[PDB]
Amino acid sequence: MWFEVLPGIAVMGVCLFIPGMATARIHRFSNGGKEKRVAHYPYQWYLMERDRRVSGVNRSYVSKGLENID
Amino acid sequence: TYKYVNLREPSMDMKSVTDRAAQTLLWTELIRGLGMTLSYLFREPATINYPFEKGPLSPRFRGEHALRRY
Amino acid sequence: MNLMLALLTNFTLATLLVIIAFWLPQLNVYSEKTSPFSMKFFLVAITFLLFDLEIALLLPLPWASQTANLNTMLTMALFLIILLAVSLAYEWTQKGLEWTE
Amino acid sequence: SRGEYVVAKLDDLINWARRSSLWPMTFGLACCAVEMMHMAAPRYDMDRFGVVFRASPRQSDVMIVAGTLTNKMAPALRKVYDQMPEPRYVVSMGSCANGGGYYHYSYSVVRGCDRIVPVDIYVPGCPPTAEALLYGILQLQKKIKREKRLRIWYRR
Amino acid sequence: MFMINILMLIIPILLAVAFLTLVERKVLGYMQLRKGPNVVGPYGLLQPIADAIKLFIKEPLRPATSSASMFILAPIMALGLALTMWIPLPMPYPLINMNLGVLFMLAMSSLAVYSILWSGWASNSKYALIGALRAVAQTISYEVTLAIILLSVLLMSGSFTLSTLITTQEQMWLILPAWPLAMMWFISTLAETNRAPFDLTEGESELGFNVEYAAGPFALFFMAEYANIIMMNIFTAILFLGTSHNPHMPELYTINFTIKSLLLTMSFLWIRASYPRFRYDQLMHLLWKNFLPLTLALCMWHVSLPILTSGIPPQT
Amino acid sequence: MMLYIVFILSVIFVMGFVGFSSKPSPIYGGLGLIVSGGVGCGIVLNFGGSFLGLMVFLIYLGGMMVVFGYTTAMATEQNKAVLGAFVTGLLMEFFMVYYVLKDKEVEVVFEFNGLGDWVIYDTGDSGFFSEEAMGIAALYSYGTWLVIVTGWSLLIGVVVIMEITRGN
Amino acid sequence: AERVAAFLKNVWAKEPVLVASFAIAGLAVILPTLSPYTKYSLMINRATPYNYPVPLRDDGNMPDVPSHPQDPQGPSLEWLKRL
Ligand SMILES: CCCCCCCCCCCCCCCCCC(=O)OC[C@H](COP(=O)([O-])OCC[N+](C)(C)C)OC(=O)CCCCCCCCCCCCCCCCC
Ligand SMILES: CCCCCCCCCCCCCCCCCC(=O)OC[C@H](COP(=O)(O)OCCN)OC(=O)CCCCCCCCCCCCCCCCC
Ligand code: SF4
Repeated sequence: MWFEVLPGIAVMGVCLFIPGMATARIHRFSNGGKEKRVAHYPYQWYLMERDRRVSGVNRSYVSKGLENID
Repeated sequence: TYKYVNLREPSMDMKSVTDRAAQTLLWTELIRGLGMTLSYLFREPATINYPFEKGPLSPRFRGEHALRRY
Repeated sequence: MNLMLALLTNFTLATLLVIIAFWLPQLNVYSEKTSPFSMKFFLVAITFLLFDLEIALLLPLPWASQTANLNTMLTMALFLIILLAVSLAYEWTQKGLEWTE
Repeated sequence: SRGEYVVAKLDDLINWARRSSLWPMTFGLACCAVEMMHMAAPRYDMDRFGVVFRASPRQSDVMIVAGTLTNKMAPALRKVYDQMPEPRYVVSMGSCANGGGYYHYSYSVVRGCDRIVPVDIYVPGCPPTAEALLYGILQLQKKIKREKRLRIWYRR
Repeated sequence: MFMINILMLIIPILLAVAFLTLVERKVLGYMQLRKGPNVVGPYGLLQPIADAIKLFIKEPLRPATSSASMFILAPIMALGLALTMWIPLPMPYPLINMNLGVLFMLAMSSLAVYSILWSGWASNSKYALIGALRAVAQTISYEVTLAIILLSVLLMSGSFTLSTLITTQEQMWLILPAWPLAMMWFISTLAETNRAPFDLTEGESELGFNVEYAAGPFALFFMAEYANIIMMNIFTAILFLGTSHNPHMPELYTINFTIKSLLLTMSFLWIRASYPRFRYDQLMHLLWKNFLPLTLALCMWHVSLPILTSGIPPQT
Repeated sequence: MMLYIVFILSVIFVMGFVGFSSKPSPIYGGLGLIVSGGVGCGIVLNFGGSFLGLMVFLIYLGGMMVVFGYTTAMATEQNKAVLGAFVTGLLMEFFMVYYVLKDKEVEVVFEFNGLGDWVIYDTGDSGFFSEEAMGIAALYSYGTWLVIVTGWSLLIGVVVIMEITRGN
Repeated sequence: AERVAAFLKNVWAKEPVLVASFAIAGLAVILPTLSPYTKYSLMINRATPYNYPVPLRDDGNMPDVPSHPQDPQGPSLEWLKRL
């Protein structure tokens, strides 16, 4: 019957879900649980590099809050 | 007796002419053809499960010659 | 560096499949087998090129709509597209878009 | 593990792939081509076995000769056979192709396609039923399943 | 971790292409009142694997090509570019977050014509060359409408960034304001990928260019061709059927976005089963006399419509 | 060795030019010009020009060069001089590369330097836009005269080519 | 009055695609002139602050230039919040 066509669709459907699911998880793993920063324009890049210097550890995604201010 | 297959005169009133403009621009009769193939997608296929099922035959079938005994 | 790795991986992968495709069956040993210019086609390519170039002048339109001279910008944007349509009309009427000899 | 065990299982993997994806090139010459179309029709649906309906000569694994092979046609048949990439099998369908059939004693008919190309399976009938050609195709699958190319190379 | 990311994109693409062959054979079967592969594995789930092994252990031809170096360059270029067109796709986060991603996909897509042209030369056959010339003229003709239609849509979006199309459709699909463009974009994607009713190459009784290829090299052209069918339908869904993105539950986006991308890929198989084939002179007239006049007119309309409603999108 | 990416690309740029400048068969000559075009875009991208670099792929490689190859396959009927020229070209490239990498200063018509292209890049930018994109978008606000003459020339190109190719 | 109707009703029957193309292109050239919202497009484009608003040295006679951003003097985007 027609529903015997679905199992092929499920495999094809799952294979198109892995690339999207993998990229989202790998970014969070590599960016300390946050989305990967988006820097399309020079101003955004300048802030990101500044965050690298302010973190102490040379990482753009380690955010320092008020507790870092005297 | 005989009949004509393709001897129609299409009307030239505005409503009829607009009907064929919608058909030309909005692809009405092409989508009418997609629906027919959609119906067959939900019909039970006519395939039999050979070699576990066999095609019907009749007592008059002519196959392998053979020699009989009394 | 990321975009460089992505291109390297895709084409490196394609090369591997190609060479192992021409050799894997050659690990097998099968017995050796032994033993007009068309003008209309050229005009399609040239018509595409001149149309393709005019598209190059239209790609920056989305950024061009951010200006403070919209009256001037909208006048030239419709001029380029109108001129592109004039070229199509000229070929159409001069039998350029035909495939019959 | 033994070498004779790995080769036995590798032979089963290549045989399984080859007999499960037979792509035929059909030489429809005469009435026997009609019965071959009924094997592709919904009743029997050769495609559900992996046997595609139509394949080009260079993408094909089996040649089905369905109809009468004439003397004016024989050179074309041999040329198509020589250009088939290997492995390649030939199925002879119908009395005309098997031995000439009703036109055996004609001046313009090759008496059997097996004197022009090698033949693996003969399907009798005039024409064979679409369920008789299908039985022949499944008999070619089992023949490919018995191949032992790797088990004979390992003993050379 | 980026290298792991690339492999998490490439392998699933090839697996999806492998099982698209099965799904195509079964959807076509049921629309024809039959079944399709259901013997090689349960419901034909092992049919793709059998076909792959068979092709890669079959002897290749490699005729007396005039070059023998274009014969090997053509499938590398086709498959290499086909995988490259996936790297900027937001699903919902791109592998490579390009600022001009929409323009990157046009650029890489216009290079796929060389593999069609080079394989024509390598075959060394005069007739095979004619088939390559007709295919090339088809591809370049229909990417004129891909470029202009895309420009018209981006005038309602404001950038060439692919992830900005997600923001643009945060209140409503672009299919609603731009359905006439969607129609001519959908048909233009069939012609680009040599799909029925535009498959003159595979349309025997008139010609294909990849006729001298067998075994593995043939499968490489096949894999690239089908990966482009999935990619173009993923592009269409992003462009005209935007899926809402929730930053806390990105998997929700991927499931909805995949379902749309599958439904549009099955529509390609649906259209193949329903219509006869265009003549070569007739698909050219469908572009130079019907689509192009409308595409140019709609481009004028979409340059002016945002201005006269005060609806110009932000640059950033 | 990643800091000298621009110079490495330029070296590949020249080698491609020596490829089709030696004039092998047109099929291979066009192949070498596609490689140089791709490398040429790579250089432009690393200087901050993204729209210009991509315009090379879409219009030059995917446009003109496709018409060149398309016309070659249909009107071209598919030696020591070629090899002699090709070997001569590479040697001059090697010596120019060798000297600019030894003393980092070469004088051939102009005074060239060998420190590295990175030393002349601007050190300050905090804009919320792409300076290259803003300039190209100015074609419609500032370049009114440019648009008219360019469009008219393209229109005349259509008229002229049909006149030339009619043959009667 | 009857000549135009006969002409229009014939292209609409034989060339519906071209009839649609010219109607759409014709609206792209006319409506912006008659549209009352075209003036708001320019104001929105002029209001977008890409650059820094460099301050002006105070001389004493500048009552129209605010001393602080939150003073009531200067251009106002109230019209934009309601558009
Ligand atoms: C207020 C301002 C409003 C401005 C905008 C107003 C717009 C008004 C409407 C304009 C018309 C709409 C354009 C429709 C496109 C017309 C293109 C055309 O050329 O038509 C004639 C063309 C050909 O017309 P023809 O062949 O009959 O004849 C042309 C004219 N003569 C007779 C002189 C030759 O039709 C086709 O395109 C053929 C279709 C090929 C087969 C396609 C299969 C269709 C499968 C269904 C797909 C459904 C779409 C899926 C979309 C999914 C998207 C996610
Ligand atoms: C101010 C800024 C804008 C300025 C724009 C000026 C440039 C316009 C560029 C347009 C693009 C070029 C197209 C020009 C070719 C026109 C078509 C043509 O070549 O004529 C061929 C046609 C052949 O005639 P035949 O086939 O024998 O018989 C049936 C004909 N209907 O002969 C014909 O009978 C065709 C009749 C002439 C076509 C007239 C087209 C007028 C289009 C304007 C419509 C605007 C309406 C907008 C309002 C819509 C409101 C809903
Ligand atoms: S064997 Fe019988 S059915 Fe087949 S071609 Fe001959 S006569 Fe016709």
